[PDB]
Amino acid sequence: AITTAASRLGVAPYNESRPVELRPDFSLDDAKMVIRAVYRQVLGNDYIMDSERLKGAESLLTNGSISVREFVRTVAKSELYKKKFLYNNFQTRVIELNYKHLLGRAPFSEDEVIFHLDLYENQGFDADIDSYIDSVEYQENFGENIVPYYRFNNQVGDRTVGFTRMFRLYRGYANSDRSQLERSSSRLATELGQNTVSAIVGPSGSNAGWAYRPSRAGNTPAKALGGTVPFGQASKLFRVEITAISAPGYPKVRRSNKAVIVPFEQLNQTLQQINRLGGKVASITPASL
Amino acid sequence: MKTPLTEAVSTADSQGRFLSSTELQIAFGRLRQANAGLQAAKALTDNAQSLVNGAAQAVYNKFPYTTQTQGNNFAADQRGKDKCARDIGYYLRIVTYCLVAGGTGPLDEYLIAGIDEINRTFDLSPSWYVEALKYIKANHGLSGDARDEANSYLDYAINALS
Amino acid sequence: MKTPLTEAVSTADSQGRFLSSTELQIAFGRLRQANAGLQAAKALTDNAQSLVNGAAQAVYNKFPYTTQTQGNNFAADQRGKDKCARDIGYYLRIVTYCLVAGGTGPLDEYLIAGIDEINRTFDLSPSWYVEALKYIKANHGLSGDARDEANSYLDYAINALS
Amino acid sequence: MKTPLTEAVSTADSQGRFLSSTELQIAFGRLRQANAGLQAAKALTDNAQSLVNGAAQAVYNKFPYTTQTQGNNFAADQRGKDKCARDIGYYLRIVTYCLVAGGTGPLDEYLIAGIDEINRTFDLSPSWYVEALKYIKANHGLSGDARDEANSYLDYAINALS
Amino acid sequence: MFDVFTRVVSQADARGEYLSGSQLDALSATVAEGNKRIDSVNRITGNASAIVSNAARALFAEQPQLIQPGGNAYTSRRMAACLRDMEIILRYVTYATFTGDASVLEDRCLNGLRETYVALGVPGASVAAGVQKMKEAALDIVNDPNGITRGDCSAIVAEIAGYFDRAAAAVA
Amino acid sequence: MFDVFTRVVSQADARGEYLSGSQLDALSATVAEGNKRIDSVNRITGNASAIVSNAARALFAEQPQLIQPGGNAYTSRRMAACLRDMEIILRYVTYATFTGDASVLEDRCLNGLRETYVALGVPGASVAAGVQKMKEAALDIVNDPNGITRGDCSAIVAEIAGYFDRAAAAVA
Amino acid sequence: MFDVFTRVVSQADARGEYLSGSQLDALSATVAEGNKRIDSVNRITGNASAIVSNAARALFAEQPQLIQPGGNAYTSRRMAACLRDMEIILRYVTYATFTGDASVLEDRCLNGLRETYVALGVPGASVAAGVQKMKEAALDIVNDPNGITRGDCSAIVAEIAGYFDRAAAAVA
Amino acid sequence: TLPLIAYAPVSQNQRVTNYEVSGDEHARIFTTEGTLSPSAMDNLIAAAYRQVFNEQQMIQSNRQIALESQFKNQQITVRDFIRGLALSDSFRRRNFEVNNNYRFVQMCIQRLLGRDVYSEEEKIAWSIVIATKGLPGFINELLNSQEYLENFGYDTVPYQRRRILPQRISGELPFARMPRYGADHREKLEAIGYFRN
Ligand SMILES: *[C@H](C)[C@H]1/C(=C/c2[nH]c(/C=C3N=C(/C=C4\NC(=O)C(CC)=C4C)C(C)=C\3CCC(=O)O)c(CCC(=O)O)c2C)NC(=O)[C@@H]1C
Ligand SMILES: *[C@H](C)[C@H]1/C(=C/c2[nH]c(/C=C3N=C(/C=C4\NC(=O)C(CC)=C4C)C(C)=C\3CCC(=O)O)c(CCC(=O)O)c2C)NC(=O)[C@@H]1C
Ligand SMILES: *[C@H](C)[C@H]1/C(=C/c2[nH]c(/C=C3N=C(/C=C4\NC(=O)C(CC)=C4C)C(C)=C\3CCC(=O)O)c(CCC(=O)O)c2C)NC(=O)[C@@H]1C
Ligand SMILES: CCC1=C(C)/C(=C/C2=NC(=C\c3[nH]c(/C=C4\NC(=O)[C@H](C)[C@H]4CC)c(C)c3CCC(=O)O)/C(CCC(=O)O)=C2C)NC1=O
Ligand SMILES: CCC1=C(C)/C(=C/C2=NC(=C\c3[nH]c(/C=C4\NC(=O)[C@H](C)[C@H]4CC)c(C)c3CCC(=O)O)/C(CCC(=O)O)=C2C)NC1=O
Ligand SMILES: CCC1=C(C)/C(=C/C2=NC(=C\c3[nH]c(/C=C4\NC(=O)[C@H](C)[C@H]4CC)c(C)c3CCC(=O)O)/C(CCC(=O)O)=C2C)NC1=O
Ligand SMILES: CCC1=C(C)/C(=C/C2=NC(=C\c3[nH]c(/C=C4\NC(=O)[C@H](C)[C@H]4CC)c(C)c3CCC(=O)O)/C(CCC(=O)O)=C2C)NC1=O
Ligand SMILES: CCC1=C(C)/C(=C/C2=NC(=C\c3[nH]c(/C=C4\NC(=O)[C@H](C)[C@H]4CC)c(C)c3CCC(=O)O)/C(CCC(=O)O)=C2C)NC1=O
Ligand SMILES: CCC1=C(C)/C(=C/C2=NC(=C\c3[nH]c(/C=C4\NC(=O)[C@H](C)[C@H]4CC)c(C)c3CCC(=O)O)/C(CCC(=O)O)=C2C)NC1=O
Ligand SMILES: CCC1=C(C)/C(=C/C2=NC(=C\c3[nH]c(/C=C4\NC(=O)[C@H](C)[C@H]4CC)c(C)c3CCC(=O)O)/C(CCC(=O)O)=C2C)NC1=O
Repeated sequence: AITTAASRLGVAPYNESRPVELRPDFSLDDAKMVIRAVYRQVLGNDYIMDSERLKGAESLLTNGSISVREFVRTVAKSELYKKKFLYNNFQTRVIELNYKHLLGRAPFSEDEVIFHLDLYENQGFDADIDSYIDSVEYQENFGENIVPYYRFNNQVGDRTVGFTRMFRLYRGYANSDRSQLERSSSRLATELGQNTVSAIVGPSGSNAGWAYRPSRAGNTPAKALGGTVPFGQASKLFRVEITAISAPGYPKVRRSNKAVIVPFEQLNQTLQQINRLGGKVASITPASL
Repeated sequence: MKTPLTEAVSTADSQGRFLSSTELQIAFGRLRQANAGLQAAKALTDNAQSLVNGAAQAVYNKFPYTTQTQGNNFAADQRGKDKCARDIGYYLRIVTYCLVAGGTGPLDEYLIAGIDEINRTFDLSPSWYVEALKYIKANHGLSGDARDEANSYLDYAINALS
Repeated sequence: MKTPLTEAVSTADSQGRFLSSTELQIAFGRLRQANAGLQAAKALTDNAQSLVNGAAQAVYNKFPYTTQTQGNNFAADQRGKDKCARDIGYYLRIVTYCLVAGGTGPLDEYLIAGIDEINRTFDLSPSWYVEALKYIKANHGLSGDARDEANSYLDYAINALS
Repeated sequence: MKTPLTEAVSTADSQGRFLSSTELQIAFGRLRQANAGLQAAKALTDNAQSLVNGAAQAVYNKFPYTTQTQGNNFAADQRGKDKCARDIGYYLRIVTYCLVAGGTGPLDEYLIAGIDEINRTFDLSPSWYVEALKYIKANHGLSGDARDEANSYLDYAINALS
Repeated sequence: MFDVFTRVVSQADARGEYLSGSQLDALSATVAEGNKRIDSVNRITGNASAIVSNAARALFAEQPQLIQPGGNAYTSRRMAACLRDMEIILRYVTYATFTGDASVLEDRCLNGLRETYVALGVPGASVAAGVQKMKEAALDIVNDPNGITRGDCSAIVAEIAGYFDRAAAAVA
Repeated sequence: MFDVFTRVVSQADARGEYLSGSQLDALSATVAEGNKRIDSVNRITGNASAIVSNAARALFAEQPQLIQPGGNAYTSRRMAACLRDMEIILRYVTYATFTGDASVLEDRCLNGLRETYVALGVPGASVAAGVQKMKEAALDIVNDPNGITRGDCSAIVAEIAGYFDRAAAAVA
Repeated sequence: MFDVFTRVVSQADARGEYLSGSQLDALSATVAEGNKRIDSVNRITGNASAIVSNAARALFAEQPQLIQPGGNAYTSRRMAACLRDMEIILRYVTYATFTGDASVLEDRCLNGLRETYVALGVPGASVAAGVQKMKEAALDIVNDPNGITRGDCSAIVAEIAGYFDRAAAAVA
Repeated sequence: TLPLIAYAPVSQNQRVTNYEVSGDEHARIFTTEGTLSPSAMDNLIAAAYRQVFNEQQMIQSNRQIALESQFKNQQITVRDFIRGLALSDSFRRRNFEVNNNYRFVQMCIQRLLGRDVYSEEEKIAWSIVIATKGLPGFINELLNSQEYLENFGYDTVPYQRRRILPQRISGELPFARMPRYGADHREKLEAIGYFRN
């Protein structure tokens, strides 16, 4: 599991939280807790007012007229889910949102986006939502009676790209998917088309450099192609991701977030210049071998 | 790590409501048994070295083949005996952590969850650690409130290994 | 690329200033000779096939060793003649691009940067391409505003190859 | 000083290359604007004394406190009125210099550089000179290309002060 | 998360030793402090709606730019979200008071709250002023001598104030 | 960067083809519209300080929660940076209008600007609103018939509106 | 740097006076032969490589000790630097021709070049001879009657000759 | 090591605040902070070559091919590319081997910090930085110097700073004028047998 970095990455409130399962002869507070867990997960921790509470699907779940899987399906078919996530977003953003909500994980490969977008355009949003719900992964993870939940831990049949893209999608326990730095932009278009992985930046509070997002162009690549040769005498190279540089000003600082590859011997100086600048280090990744 | 305070907060957060009178009683039970848990943890801290050595010798007496045949998983040499003393010290220290915390949370997050892969991968019999925890059960010398709380963590570590 | 509009904007951006009347006059000269550049580019586009064939024949007339000696870099076979016609078509198409654009930027991004390593790696003499550009100078048929604008790019590629 | 010609050279110098057709089009726009700029500067030189006196009187009209409050920075006495008339004379003369040059370079290297700390350590409001330039923009009487290219300098100094 | 016991447990396990006598006596002093701690939790829980409503009234009284048409707290949805934010920050402050360690507050309440407030355009200084007002109300209500047995409670008041300060500092 | 000519040149080179007669006619129409383009650039440049000042005044009038203390345009340094940001975005809109293509605006201004604003906590929705105020000011000044020869200039106005919409969409 | 306009502007600002009618008429005359100025710049720019190569070839024909082993131009690197010096001097003569003033030539090319060639051991008389050979090559190329509109161009030819003589006198 | 011996600053134009509009005689910012075309990246690389190696050593043999390729891919910043130009073999042989430490300190201060040396004392102070830490140690000291940063930072090609004042035809002599070697290496090449007739 995730133990040491759980507090930093926000995994710990989901580490001590067990999956919510409705028993076959369930109590009323069990149905209410399934309702609350579904409204937190499927609607992505958005604030839900009483006007949009979806009383019909709640009432069908409360007497067992529908299951938890059918309740998740109903609240994903609803106009509230569509106006939260579908109508004002790119289709890749919608696909990764449905993956985070209904399956609790980030999309793995480009082929999943291909399948879901082709099925949406071929058969619409409801058909696509049904495909997330009627997936083998949904049954081996949640089935019929368990509310979907975020799956940060390693399971059978996952991919390690999904672990990094999960924190590209999950931005903290105090956070909703609509309330993130890319306001409507899909976070995995350049990560799934290029099949690349950006470094995991944790949420706010625990991580001072929480606000690093990469630009659409002019980004330093992750691996140092070249090694120590442009830097003279060096041993190891590290990509430092730096957030919120504002001490010199606009002529000097054009971009708040800067990613640079620096050696060991320049590491102290680089760290010192970040501190002097007032910048925040998001992550440091070993760029060379 | 689960604890009456942390599980109370996690539960009331799962319902998303303020701490009602239930969680106040939860922390009152925590207060009424936390002093006995701290006293038991202090007694185990003072008697820990003798307890670990005696538990290791109890395992070596109940399972003498661990001290005779060669192998990485056995205590026939000084390295294996040091590993066994370190393991029994880990078990006893996590029991003291559970006494301080007031629940099996240190056991769950540090020793219980995952010990099956430890026992299968490194060919370690859980009956050795069960006999060790039975030695701490029979020789910790606590009484009353401290005895029953400490025996709960020793049984739970025994119950997970069995 | 290097055109008056792009260079004026890049200069004003480097000095961190708005577009003064200097940059307005830069765009004024761009508008003044842009129509002549466009119609020169159209005349070269319509006469491009005859210009490339005549330039290839003029290079083979000045340099007959390309059409009689064996080698990858020579035009003795039909493949080498197709390569030379493709090269002269590349040169003429980038000349039309420069006539449309208003500066040597299409040459600097598509032809000038890296032609020395190609000419020394694939054993291509730049004097062949110089002679092809001299034929394009002598046979483009443009007059007045179009001729001086076209021959500026013809001579810019000539001085880059020489 | 900033001027199409000088700017074209500076670009070719920083890239270390000859003056391409981009630079020649920059010179062409300078040439087509220069006659209008010279006639505009001739008209402003002819109308200079009346425009300076009218602009100073318009500043005194909109800001009468400069003509009634005692102080070094104000025009209550004759020396302040002389300094003000010299200031609008400097403004109009450097505008004519920008007209002749064809860029904002005379304003940049003669007046815009360091006008802010001049206005704050001598306690001069820039809005006085803004209203003077509004009078020059309203009463210069030019038409066509001479009007717009003269106004581009007047609003350049207006945007520099404001 | 961690409470006051499991924080010391996790530190000792990361260091790999048994707890010394000073840590056990500090935890015994925490146990003696626990009745006043539970009184503080009960008082803030019992006056939570009054604390949230009065702090909202004071915040939108001295910062009226938030409720102005176009402000962040304008519209029933954004105001209801702001009131629920105040309620949840107060709830996690009571959670941190209950545990005796603030780990629930950074791990759940402030875990991405600044990202939320930056992304939505929520003025985090206004939220910090609101958390300041809830701190003032909660410390006035906990330290109220009426209807309770007398005794010094400056430690739990300073601890609640520290929880409120680190809640307000994470969004400001 | 690219201008209106080198965009078509780069597309033709990616095709590896000479420019067709439709492209030459479209670029000749661009040359015909070029005088109106230069007039639009000159008018926005000559009224740049008025556009930035009036747009900032109207922005912090309809959104007064940013100049109040604790706001993002509060303090002289922050407010000077906000006015400078408005001037910079307007300057790059004039650059994109001058080139006839939004390559310089997207690559030297809009690239990483949303990332910069969310890293600094700058509310990009408010910057987008200020960009719309500079939009309405600039399209009102450009479409002014006074002091210029009357003619149809709706394509240049729509192109400036497109650059302003690109600037507004790239900050939030 | 100055041009033919900004130079006269500089003496006018030194005297603090507006330009007279005669100065504006002289500047209008410079605008009138500006087309032949642009032709001269275009012809030297187009034949720059030929001018540099032919003048270097003739200079090392008349002065064989430069290409003899041990000479200042005796390597591939030193010959490349000497041809680069020719290209640079020709480039600055074209810059002075473009401006109509040798302020850029005296500023960025000529001032301090004599001490540079003394400190290197470059023979400045040989560089002056090569610059002179570039003068006859460039003046024969500029005065070519073929492929250009015919007219009197003795003023711009004399100006180029003056720039070349000033470049040769700065190194001799 | 040892702390640099103190040297007094001599008044130069870069020391005072620049009250100018950039305009004509401003050195153009060659920066990678804005996204560039490959042509603009090529002119930026040529500007770095012109600053470090001057115009003369812009030959194909002195082009750092892998350094250019890594710089295009943004593997390195502009400051690291300037370091790689200073650590280049051609730079070391042409400029460093033909000079003593004093004139090489003057050359590197002019071509990296963009300003002249204050006096002989600054050349003396950084020449022992050369003599102990090598050329890489010295270049690294100059490139980590706050001066280099507050002026050019990480993503700008260095340029001569404040060479010419506003409304002045002439200012300070350009840095391009300085030769690979001084008169001492000139007369040493004359003594070994070169340059005679
Ligand atoms: C057709 C003229 C050109 C072309 C197209 C092409 N597109 C793709 C792939 C994708 N296109 C999209 C676009 C959208 N996603 C959305 O949500 C929306 C709005 C709702 C749109 C418009 C996406 C997401 C993809 C990725 C999924 C996929 O691969 O199908 C491809 C295949 C990508 C590949 O190269 O493997 C192609 C070929 N290709 C052309 O040559 C024409 C210029
Ligand atoms: C104005 C309507 C809003 C506002 C602005 C504000 N901006 C900053 C700071 C910065 N802005 C930039 C932007 C750019 N970098 C680029 O390269 C370009 C285009 C070339 C742009 C436009 C940058 C880099 C900074 C930081 C560096 C600097 O200080 O200049 C601030 C200051 C924030 C701070 O000091 O931390 C402010 C206040 N603020 C508002 O409230 C308005 C919505
Ligand atoms: C030829 C076999 C194929 C091909 C090649 C091609 N490569 C590039 C660009 C780059 N190549 C590299 C690789 C390296 N740079 C280094 O320093 C090192 C080790 C020291 C390596 C391995 C890099 C970094 C680049 C980008 C930087 C640069 O341009 O120099 C291109 C250019 C792509 C473009 O459009 O920009 C090309 C064409 N292309 C083919 O088609 C062949 C299969
Ligand atoms: C499908 C391919 C795949 C891989 C490879 C993978 C790696 C992987 N290793 C993890 C954890 C881990 N990995 C280690 C490993 C080690 N610690 C050490 O000290 C040793 C150097 C080392 C053993 C060689 C540890 C200790 C953790 C848990 C970290 C934690 O507690 O937070 C996790 C966190 C998720 C989880 O544990 O459930 C992942 C995803 N996940 C995948 O899906
Ligand atoms: C882990 C516990 C937890 C926290 C802390 C939390 C915060 C939180 N506050 C939110 C919104 C919000 N919060 C506010 C709050 C305010 N606006 C103001 O002007 C005031 C200064 C302030 C109130 C004092 C507003 C207005 C929104 C809505 C923003 C919008 O939809 O546009 C949202 C967005 C989703 C939603 O609207 O439900 C979250 C997730 N959510 C949580 O589950
Ligand atoms: C645009 C959607 C929208 C609505 C509807 C809205 C209502 C609204 N009304 C409020 C207060 C209030 N509303 C009243 C209204 C009344 N008192 C009376 O005696 C009358 C009978 C009655 C009028 C019909 C009063 C007295 C308050 C102040 C409450 C307080 O400060 O405690 C408040 C509290 C915040 C504040 O003081 O502004 C909100 C949010 N806000 C919104 O953004
Ligand atoms: C389930 C609901 C419930 C609660 C919450 C509860 C709390 C509680 N608080 C107590 C004591 C106390 N409570 C306080 C608290 C304070 N004294 C002050 O003057 C301050 C105003 C204030 C801090 C907020 C003190 C000083 C004691 C006595 C010391 C102690 O017992 O720890 C006691 C000991 C019995 C007594 O003397 O009353 C209990 C049982 N009992 C219950 O049944
Ligand atoms: C260096 C300073 C300078 C500038 C900027 C300049 C621009 C300029 N704009 C022109 C035309 C024009 N300008 C416009 C523009 C417009 N018409 C409208 O009614 C709209 C309000 C507005 C769009 C903003 C039009 C329609 C023409 C005539 C069509 C054309 O020439 O393209 C002309 C042609 C000559 C004329 O008829 O005036 C010039 C020279 N000349 C100079 O010397
Ligand atoms: C932009 C104005 C400007 C110019 C033009 C200039 C000239 C100049 N010529 C140089 C070298 C040279 N210059 C020459 C030129 C010649 N050698 C001969 O024998 C011929 C007489 C002549 C060819 C016409 C040579 C051969 C060198 C190479 C010296 C060497 O590197 O050993 C150098 C030093 C090379 C270096 O530092 O790498 C400079 C600075 N400096 C400036 O600031
Ligand atoms: C962008 C490329 C470009 C250039 C460079 C260019 C130059 C150019 N030179 C011109 C004239 C001219 N050029 C010359 C030049 C000369 N006459 C001679 O017999 C001498 C050999 C020679 C001096 C080198 C003369 C005399 C005129 C006519 C007078 C004048 O227009 O100034 C003209 C006026 C139109 C014409 O009659 O041809 C143009 C446009 N036009 C373009 O599109």
